[PDB]
Amino acid sequence: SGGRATQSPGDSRRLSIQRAIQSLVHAAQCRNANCSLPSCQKMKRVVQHTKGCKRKTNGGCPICKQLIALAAYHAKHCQENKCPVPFCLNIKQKGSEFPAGN
Amino acid sequence: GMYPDPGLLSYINELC
Ligand SMILES: [Zn+2]
Ligand SMILES: [Zn+2]
Ligand SMILES: [Zn+2]
Repeated sequence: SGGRATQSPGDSRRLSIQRAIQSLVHAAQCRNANCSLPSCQKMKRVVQHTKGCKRKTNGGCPICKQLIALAAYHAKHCQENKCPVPFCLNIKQKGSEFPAGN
Repeated sequence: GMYPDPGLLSYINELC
């Protein structure tokens, strides 16, 4: 939270995770059409790609694999059953597996 | 197992 906390490389990675976590959610739920926020449009591309992907979870796609990662950290820190995050709902509904769309 | 390596935060690394 703050004070005398230390961010090690590993934690800074997890921090960048939560950053691209928020990036994922933002893109997933961004209703603002004029929002040209850099991470938004980039995430929205990454997200909307998973939508039309088929190599996603069969151990093929990198993008959809990594997006699954972000959505999974987030999936535990999420409650919404109709969450905007694509891979969140696939993950936190399965809970056991990970593959999206089974 | 236990969180995949999230290359997405590398693919989309936010810099200003
Ligand atoms: Zn946006
Ligand atoms: Zn994909
Ligand atoms: Zn969620």
